[PDB]
Amino acid sequence: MKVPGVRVRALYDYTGQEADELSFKAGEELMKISEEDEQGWCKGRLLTGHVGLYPANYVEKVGLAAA
Amino acid sequence: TKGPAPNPPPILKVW
Repeated sequence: MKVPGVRVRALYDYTGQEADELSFKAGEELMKISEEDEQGWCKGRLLTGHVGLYPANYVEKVGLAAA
Repeated sequence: TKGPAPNPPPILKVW
């Protein structure tokens, strides 16, 4: 266990930027699996096992309080 | 990066 899925929720309903990106719904939950890029792009997996890039700038965690 | 993202974000920031 080194990089578990990071649970995030989208603040709006968007569908990638090209055909290689993931599609999420407003309030849907996704699990990031890779790191963020210079364009705020993050690679992850949806709960359905779908893989691709998702706009990190359009989502936030839904884990615990900020502290 | 792979491709030029939808970025910058749309809203929910400045409050």
